[PDB]
Amino acid sequence: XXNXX
Amino acid sequence: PTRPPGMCHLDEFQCQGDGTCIPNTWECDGHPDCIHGSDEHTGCVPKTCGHSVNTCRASQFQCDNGRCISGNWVCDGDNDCGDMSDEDQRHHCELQNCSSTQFTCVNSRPPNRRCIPQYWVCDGDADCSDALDELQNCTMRTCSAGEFSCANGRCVRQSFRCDRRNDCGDYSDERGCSYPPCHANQFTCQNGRCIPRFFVCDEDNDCGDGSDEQEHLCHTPEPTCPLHQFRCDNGHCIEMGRVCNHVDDCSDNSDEKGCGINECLDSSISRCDHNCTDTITSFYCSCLPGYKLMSDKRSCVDIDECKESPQLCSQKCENVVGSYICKCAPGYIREPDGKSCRQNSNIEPYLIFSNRYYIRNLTTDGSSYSLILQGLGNVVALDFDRVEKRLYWIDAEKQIIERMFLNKTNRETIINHRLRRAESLAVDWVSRKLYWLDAILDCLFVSDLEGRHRKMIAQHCVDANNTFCFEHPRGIVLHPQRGHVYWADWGVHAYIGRIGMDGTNKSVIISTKIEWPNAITIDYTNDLLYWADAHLGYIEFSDLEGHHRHTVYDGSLPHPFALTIFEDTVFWTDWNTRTVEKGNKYDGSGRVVLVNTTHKPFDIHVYHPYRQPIMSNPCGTNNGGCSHLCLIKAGGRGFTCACPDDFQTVQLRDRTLCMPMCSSTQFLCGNNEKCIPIWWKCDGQKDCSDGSDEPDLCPHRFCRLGQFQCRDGNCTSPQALCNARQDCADGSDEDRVLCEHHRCESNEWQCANKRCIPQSWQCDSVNDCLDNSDEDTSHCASRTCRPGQFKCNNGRCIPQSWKCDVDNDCGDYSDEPIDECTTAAYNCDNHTEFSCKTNYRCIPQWAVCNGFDDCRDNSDEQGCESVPCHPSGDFRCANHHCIPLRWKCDGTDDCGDNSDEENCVPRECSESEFRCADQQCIPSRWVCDQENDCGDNSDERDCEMKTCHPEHFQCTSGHCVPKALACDGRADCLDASDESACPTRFPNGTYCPAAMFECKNHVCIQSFWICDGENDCVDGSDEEIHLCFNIPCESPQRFRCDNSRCVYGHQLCNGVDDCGDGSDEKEEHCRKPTHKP
Amino acid sequence: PPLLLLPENVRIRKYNTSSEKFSEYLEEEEHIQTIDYDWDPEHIGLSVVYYTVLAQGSQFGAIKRAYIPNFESGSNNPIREVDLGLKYLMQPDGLAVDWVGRHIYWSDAKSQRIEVATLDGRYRKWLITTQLDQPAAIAVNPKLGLMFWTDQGKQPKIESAWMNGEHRSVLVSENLGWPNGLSIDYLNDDRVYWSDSKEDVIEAIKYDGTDRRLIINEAMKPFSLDIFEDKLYWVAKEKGEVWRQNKFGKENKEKVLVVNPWLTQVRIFHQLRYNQSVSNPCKQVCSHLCLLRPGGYSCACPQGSDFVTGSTVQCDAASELPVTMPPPCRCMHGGNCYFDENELPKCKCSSGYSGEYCEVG
Ligand SMILES: *[C@@H]1O[C@H](CO)[C@@H](O[C@@H]2O[C@H](CO)[C@@H](O[C@@H]3O[C@H](CO[C@H]4O[C@H](CO)[C@@H](O)[C@H](O)[C@@H]4O)[C@@H](O)[C@H](O[C@H]4O[C@H](CO)[C@@H](O)[C@H](O)[C@@H]4O)[C@@H]3O)[C@H](O)[C@H]2NC(C)=O)[C@H](O)[C@H]1NC(C)=O
Ligand SMILES: *[C@@H]1O[C@H](CO)[C@@H](O[C@@H]2O[C@H](CO)[C@@H](O[C@@H]3O[C@H](CO[C@H]4O[C@H](CO)[C@@H](O)[C@H](O)[C@@H]4O)[C@@H](O)[C@H](O[C@H]4O[C@H](CO)[C@@H](O)[C@H](O)[C@@H]4O)[C@@H]3O)[C@H](O)[C@H]2NC(C)=O)[C@H](O)[C@H]1NC(C)=O
Ligand SMILES: *[C@@H]1O[C@H](CO)[C@@H](O[C@@H]2O[C@H](CO)[C@@H](O[C@@H]3O[C@H](CO[C@H]4O[C@H](CO)[C@@H](O)[C@H](O)[C@@H]4O)[C@@H](O)[C@H](O[C@H]4O[C@H](CO)[C@@H](O)[C@H](O)[C@@H]4O)[C@@H]3O)[C@H](O)[C@H]2NC(C)=O)[C@H](O)[C@H]1NC(C)=O
Ligand SMILES: *[C@@H]1O[C@H](CO)[C@@H](O[C@@H]2O[C@H](CO)[C@@H](O[C@@H]3O[C@H](CO)[C@@H](O)[C@H](O)[C@@H]3O)[C@H](O)[C@H]2NC(C)=O)[C@H](O)[C@H]1NC(C)=O
Ligand SMILES: *[C@@H]1O[C@H](CO)[C@@H](O[C@@H]2O[C@H](CO)[C@@H](O[C@@H]3O[C@H](CO)[C@@H](O)[C@H](O)[C@@H]3O)[C@H](O)[C@H]2NC(C)=O)[C@H](O)[C@H]1NC(C)=O
Ligand SMILES: *[C@@H]1O[C@H](CO)[C@@H](O[C@@H]2O[C@H](CO)[C@@H](O)[C@H](O)[C@H]2NC(C)=O)[C@H](O)[C@H]1NC(C)=O
Ligand SMILES: *[C@@H]1O[C@H](CO)[C@@H](O[C@@H]2O[C@H](CO)[C@@H](O)[C@H](O)[C@H]2NC(C)=O)[C@H](O)[C@H]1NC(C)=O
Ligand SMILES: *[C@@H]1O[C@H](CO)[C@@H](O)[C@H](O)[C@H]1NC(C)=O
Ligand SMILES: *[C@@H]1O[C@H](CO)[C@@H](O)[C@H](O)[C@H]1NC(C)=O
Ligand SMILES: *[C@H]1O[C@H](CO)[C@H](O)[C@H](O)[C@H]1NC(C)=O
Ligand SMILES: *[C@H]1O[C@H](CO)[C@H](O)[C@H](O)[C@H]1NC(C)=O
Ligand SMILES: *[C@H]1O[C@H](CO)[C@H](O)[C@H](O)[C@H]1NC(C)=O
Ligand SMILES: *[C@H]1O[C@H](CO)[C@H](O)[C@H](O)[C@H]1NC(C)=O
Ligand SMILES: *[C@H]1O[C@H](CO)[C@H](O)[C@H](O)[C@H]1NC(C)=O
Ligand SMILES: [Ca+2]
Ligand SMILES: [Ca+2]
Ligand SMILES: [Ca+2]
Ligand SMILES: [Ca+2]
Ligand SMILES: [Ca+2]
Ligand SMILES: [Ca+2]
Ligand SMILES: [Ca+2]
Ligand SMILES: [Ca+2]
Ligand SMILES: [Ca+2]
Ligand SMILES: [Ca+2]
Ligand SMILES: [Ca+2]
Ligand SMILES: [Ca+2]
Ligand SMILES: [Ca+2]
Ligand SMILES: [Ca+2]
Ligand SMILES: [Ca+2]
Ligand SMILES: [Ca+2]
Ligand SMILES: [Ca+2]
Ligand SMILES: [Ca+2]
Ligand SMILES: [Ca+2]
Ligand SMILES: [Ca+2]
Repeated sequence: XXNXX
Repeated sequence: PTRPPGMCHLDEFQCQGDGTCIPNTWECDGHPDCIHGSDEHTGCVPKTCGHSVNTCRASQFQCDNGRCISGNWVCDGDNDCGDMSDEDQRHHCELQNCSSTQFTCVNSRPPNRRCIPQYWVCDGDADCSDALDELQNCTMRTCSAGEFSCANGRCVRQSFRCDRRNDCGDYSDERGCSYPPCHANQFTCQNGRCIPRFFVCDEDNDCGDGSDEQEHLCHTPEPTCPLHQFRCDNGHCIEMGRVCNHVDDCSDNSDEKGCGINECLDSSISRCDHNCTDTITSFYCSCLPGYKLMSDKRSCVDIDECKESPQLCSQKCENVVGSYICKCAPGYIREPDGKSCRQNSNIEPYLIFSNRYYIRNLTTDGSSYSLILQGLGNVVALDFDRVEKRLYWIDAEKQIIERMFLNKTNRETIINHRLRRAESLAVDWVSRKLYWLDAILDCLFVSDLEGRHRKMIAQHCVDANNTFCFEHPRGIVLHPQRGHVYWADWGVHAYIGRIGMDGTNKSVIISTKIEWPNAITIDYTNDLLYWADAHLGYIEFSDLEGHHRHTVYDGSLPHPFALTIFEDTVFWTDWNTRTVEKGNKYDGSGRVVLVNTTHKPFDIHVYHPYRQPIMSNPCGTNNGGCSHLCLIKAGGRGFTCACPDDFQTVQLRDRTLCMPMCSSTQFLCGNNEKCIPIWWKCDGQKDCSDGSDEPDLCPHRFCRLGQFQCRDGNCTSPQALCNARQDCADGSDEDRVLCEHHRCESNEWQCANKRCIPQSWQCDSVNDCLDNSDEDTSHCASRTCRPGQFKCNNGRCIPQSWKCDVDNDCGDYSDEPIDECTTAAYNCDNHTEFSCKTNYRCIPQWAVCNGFDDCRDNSDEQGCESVPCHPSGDFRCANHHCIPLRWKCDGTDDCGDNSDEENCVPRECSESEFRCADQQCIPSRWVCDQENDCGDNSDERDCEMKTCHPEHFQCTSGHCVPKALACDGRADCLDASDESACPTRFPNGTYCPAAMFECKNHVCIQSFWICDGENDCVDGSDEEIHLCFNIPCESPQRFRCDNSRCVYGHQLCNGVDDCGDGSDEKEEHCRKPTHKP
Repeated sequence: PPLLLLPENVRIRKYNTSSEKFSEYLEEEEHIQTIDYDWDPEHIGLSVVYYTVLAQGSQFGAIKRAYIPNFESGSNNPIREVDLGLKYLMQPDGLAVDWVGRHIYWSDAKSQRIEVATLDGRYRKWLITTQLDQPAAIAVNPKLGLMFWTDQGKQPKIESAWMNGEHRSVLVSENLGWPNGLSIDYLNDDRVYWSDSKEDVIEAIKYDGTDRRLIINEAMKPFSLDIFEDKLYWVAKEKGEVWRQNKFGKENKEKVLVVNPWLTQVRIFHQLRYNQSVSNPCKQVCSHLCLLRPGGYSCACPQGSDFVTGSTVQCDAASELPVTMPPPCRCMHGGNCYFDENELPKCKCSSGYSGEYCEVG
């Protein structure tokens, strides 16, 4: 998603 | 011995006024020694020198409202009383055997369980809750071709299809259905019920969840009558001239009934504590500043200005009755205004923040901007150590944790094994430990600062309802004074956890209004918690127990990931704008963008000796005598021994006893320091301190480092061991002794044949362990799902968030109990989730307008042209979607219509990148690495004329290869130069082991590669025909040609000859010789 | 009469300006950019042309050389090409050959450099590799010891320097669009010419950079220039036609050929164009390279290599032996070429012709 390092 | 920078000795009072150290015994001595009298503070010790009510007849039932009904009609299925008195369970409508035709109609919920006297049992019609009357003692039937055909239920009319009603008795007429949108007359309940507008806010729960009667519509505020008009009794905004004017117009003379003499000149009426305000028609009590109007509307309570509002004073607050005093923590000077605190140590702070590919040194004001390290893989989180001036970090592209002094020397890897995806870390500077989190194993670990003695101290779930479990842990801070570990989590049930530093007393801190808590930190002077949310976009601080939250920034933050606090300014890292910003740590004023970044900055830290306060080590100089981990007990008042991850903790009367218990595939060190995997044994790399890892009787090693070696000399990946598949030639990976005590990690589940599989695939209706042990009914029945996962009657395990998912998960619809899912118990998370319009699904809010049908009815993707994108950190697509600004010009179509990539100006390369020929940036270590990385090998261009990296070996062709790959016995350079110039390995002048063939350019391959038709070793010694003149090949498939070569397989019948005379394409073999006629 | 050379994307075609007919030449090639020739260095009768190639994707560009007949006509001869061994080229938009010595000049456009080496490309070394964006075609004036090169990027410039890389200077930088081709009038006081794909004009200026003049205008997107006798040659890139006009710009635009848009350059094949009579100033004292300069010469080393300490002649780099050239088919006057077991080009004479390689008859 928009929150994966 | 010297006092630490800016502070005083362990026994010395420091004056808040000017920082000079005053003797300890001078504190509270009755004399103001300090320049502002801070040594005689408030907390210093003092000195001492019918016939009746409701009863018409005893044979007539008594309704709760006073009505009288016949008692023989009780529990007949209808509310005869009108207030459910005759059908009330507390009126004995329960626990009794309903008799004869009046079946019990087994069900939990009272209203539909009423024992109606049904005379129509087995008629072929559903008559109560589950319609079990057609199954008590009944007969089967065959469906008519016209009506709906319930499989379990009765064959009923088609009007029952998709109507919010259960008709087959098990909702089978509503399974797979949808709902047309409710009309204007029908208000749509949150769970999907269409209710007419006659029932909205009718003080009755008609939807079944209470949505219709929620306070959003059931407030209806009364008139206020603001200034220039006066309110008397209920909203009468009559003129102030109508006040006590002898005209009764203010309802029932609300103002003429009072309006007497001043009632606060005496205690007979007012009894106000602090002040009086006698005014028109009445009076009201009020309190002096520093006191809060108590709930009884009579008296005053002292405000706790510190705990209630830490914003008032900067660092530390001491409450006093009706006021407050703020003192600065040890090491700070209180400014003459009495509120601001200034750091006293002459060491100046500077931000260390973890960019991708770099560790950076940014000064607080923004004047300087330097590099600490460069050329790293991907640094997702780092943390410093003040005691030794070290610097620890994670490298997600290499799955390692390194360390290095601050003067850039002595770089060293400390952890390389069994680290799947480490999300963050922190350094326990007190008891010398290293804490980190991993997202795949979903656990909290702990290790010695040097890497030895790893342990697991938190797993499964955090709470007594497994409502909060490790799903995606991220961010971790320590409070060694109180012995606590804090860590965030951005799973479905996003929260902030807390635990002691030995595993006990785990708890949940924050569990409301939290969706994406990427970051967390503590201000060690305030003892105030801090965190940021990337979705709701806030920066909230709170007390260490989670109470009294306050907002620094409210929704204006695009996407924070890691924050940090020094003095009074908070620095965070924002991914969407790719910037590091700063501002005041309470209100957020004075916002300043410190620097731009070409890559998203992951972590950040203020490096300063004050950021790790000095305090006494509990395990000091002895480790408490524990031979293993000496952890700090919760509360920071004592220590506690422990054992590593594969030892058994046994307690004696006075000494803990940890002994090894590692598996058959694990090797235990001679001095019993730890256990290492068997494939680590016998490789030359001294993994073990005492040296038992590499004996002199060790057999020769053929495999590269990390690869298990079969007994006959072959190689395989470590996961191939004891996997029930013979992966070696002789199957030494399948030897019984290697598997007898096999074990694997917590996230995989073991089968009967000792191959262990992921726990999600267990009882998944698919045979994985080859033995059908994962799909055995006996185990698939008795097993319990791990904490936090709901269990189906089918045996499958699902995450608890998938109950009431609407979509089937268990296959038997065990995960969709409609009756439970349709009540208030499964509402959407308010102001964090989006509710669908037809179904009862609740989806995360950020899935609205994302190019995918989340609500299963396109509700989430409707009206996408109206949603506003973020004012600062968003890019607006042509199809009205919002994407993070970091994804514009990144080179990938993200919006779905190539809006981001249109008119894309190529970006600039960073300090460690090389600009390709077609204007693209790649890592510098990809230049001349024997691979096409710039799309057209333009990186490989012209490198006979440049040196490589310090740790890389250069081939004669200019390519760079890792040094460790040189002289290993295998061709790695393109021209095999890495082996052509280095000496023999054995005293007898032989190059490689006799169990392999030797090529003349000093690279050795396996025996079977000889005359394989391919130039396996670059010199071509294997392809020399004289070798296989004496070597046979596999006659049934390996075509021994006329000149004794053994061309085979796919290169038979090809387009060109490999034997040299075309016999491998001859129309004698490819053409069917007999083909079994 | 001069012979015209026209390289296309796939084939190279030579056209006689007087016979008005085409003839067969090298075929079966892909993605070539520009050509240049040297007039019979061995004095046998076959001149050597140097055609460079570019490549797409994984494969790199290269430079190759081939023979060309100097007599009236030649056909059916199996012309064989050889790769110079110059690796790491993206696209060689510029390429020139120096007959005074055995050096070759070519600028790799994507590598933003100017590369020189031996005729077989052994002692490679970059001349200048700074302050360039899109290095265009290269011109050389051995008599004055000055080269010419241009850039057609965000800073269109025309520059000249010595053949050893020093004394770099810019001729003009104003009223310039996209230069594409360069040419030098060896007889008119070494006057230089250049084109423009944006301004659509051809301008001339002296070697030092004085008296800039607009010779002709509205040339319909010229690409490359060539000056012979008293006329100027240019080719319309967007149409592929070849035109002639007086080099003084006082004559109508005549039409000669109409070719496909794959045409890249127009080059005149004549000895008088280069005036091979110029002697070599080198004393054969240099170890690896002997570059030219006005009034003398200089020694050079391969790229990234330095002289031996204390000396300015001997290079630390190793010296590699030269590369031989395969023999061509010298069959003359309508002869045919054949290869025996020795693979020697044994010609097959036609009727009425005898002798080795079939001369006269
Ligand atoms: C980059 O920066 C790092 C960190 O500052 C420097 O590393 C330090 O270098 C110094 C000087 O070599 C080291 O000091 C020496 O440490 C030895 C080991 O002491 C251990 O125990 C003490 C006490 O608990 C710890 O403080 C210490 O960390 C060790 O664990 C001592 O035995 C040495 O003693 C000798 O010198 C002292 C005076 O300093 C004399 O009194 C003694 O008689 C004896 O001669 C010495 O003190 C220090 O230990 C290093 N740091 C660490 C953490 O190891 C790098 O030097 C620096 N590199 C560069 C190139 O700048
Ligand atoms: C990695 O895995 C591969 C298989 O993929 C192994 O290949 C085997 O290699 C061994 C030798 O290391 C081969 O053994 C040879 O067998 C010959 C007879 O074949 C029969 O017996 C073997 C088992 O030993 C069966 O596999 C086979 O089906 C037949 O039933 C023997 O004649 C050979 O004797 C050699 O040594 C003696 C004593 O010095 C000499 O007198 C002989 O002249 C000869 O040199 C030998 O024992 C085996 O056939 C191979 N199997 C397969 C299927 O390939 C690799 O060995 C292993 N990696 C390494 C490096 O060992
Ligand atoms: C130069 O020197 C190297 C050694 O440095 C020589 O290589 C050795 O060659 C000998 C002869 O083939 C090898 O000895 C034989 O090894 C067999 C396999 O065992 C090895 O591999 C297993 C794998 O599990 C290890 O456990 C084990 O320790 C060995 O490393 C054995 O099965 C053989 O035993 C059989 O023969 C002997 C007699 O030779 C009998 O006594 C036994 O009962 C049995 O029948 C034998 O031991 C040796 O392993 C090789 N070493 C290596 C490392 O290569 C080169 O041949 C030599 N080169 C030249 C040309 O000078
Ligand atoms: C609301 O209630 C408070 C508290 O009762 C009132 O505060 C009072 O303020 C007066 C005026 O400052 C104080 O009187 C002063 O006392 C000192 C010391 O005795 C004396 O030196 C001065 O000359 C003066 O008399 C009084 O002490 C103080 N009350 C208390 C208990 O502290 C306030 O006036 C009230 N305000 C309203 C609007 O009702
Ligand atoms: C991050 O950046 C800051 C600022 O650029 C660095 O601070 C610098 O640190 C060095 C080493 O301590 C200082 O040099 C030393 O100064 C002291 C005092 O004058 C002197 O006694 C020593 O002999 C030495 O000269 C330097 O002055 C200092 N600069 C500033 C402006 O503070 C810091 O070291 C950087 N950190 C890393 C890890 O790179
Ligand atoms: C943990 O789970 C229990 C149920 O086992 C919760 O107790 C229920 O709480 C809900 C409201 O949250 C009530 O409607 C139920 O009546 C309660 N049932 C029982 C039997 O207690 C408990 O509240 C949960 N823990 C917390 C702190 O919420
Ligand atoms: C274990 O965790 C609980 C919270 O889950 C801690 O209880 C709090 O402790 C603080 C400080 O002692 C009190 O101020 C709070 O009132 C407590 N709250 C609750 C709800 O219990 C408890 O202190 C922790 N125990 C240990 C070992 O530290
Ligand atoms: C970041 O980039 C923007 C746009 O180029 C620029 O205005 C801003 O000044 C940069 N940041 C800083 C702090 O200089
Ligand atoms: C629910 O969300 C609304 C905003 O939609 C907010 O006003 C309210 O405070 C929230 N809390 C509840 C449960 O009402
Ligand atoms: C004095 O002690 C402090 C605290 O341990 C620091 O170590 C400081 O560096 C010391 N000062 C000197 C000059 O050694
Ligand atoms: C102080 O002294 C008095 C006598 O003067 C009493 O002993 C009193 O108990 C003392 N207070 C404390 C706290 O010890
Ligand atoms: C399910 O619960 C039992 C106890 O009732 C055990 O804790 C068991 O380990 C659980 N299941 C799994 C897979 O761990
Ligand atoms: C050689 O090249 C590498 C990669 O660019 C480094 O720049 C290195 O410092 C160079 N080595 C020398 C000695 O200049
Ligand atoms: C190669 O190395 C081995 C190491 O034991 C021996 O020194 C051997 O003599 C070496 N071979 C040569 C030719 O020096
Ligand atoms: Ca005092
Ligand atoms: Ca009843
Ligand atoms: Ca019935
Ligand atoms: Ca229905
Ligand atoms: Ca209602
Ligand atoms: Ca009135
Ligand atoms: Ca107070
Ligand atoms: Ca997970
Ligand atoms: Ca959520
Ligand atoms: Ca956001
Ligand atoms: Ca080892
Ligand atoms: Ca296996
Ligand atoms: Ca399974
Ligand atoms: Ca579901
Ligand atoms: Ca969506
Ligand atoms: Ca994009
Ligand atoms: Ca590469
Ligand atoms: Ca190697
Ligand atoms: Ca081979
Ligand atoms: Ca073949």
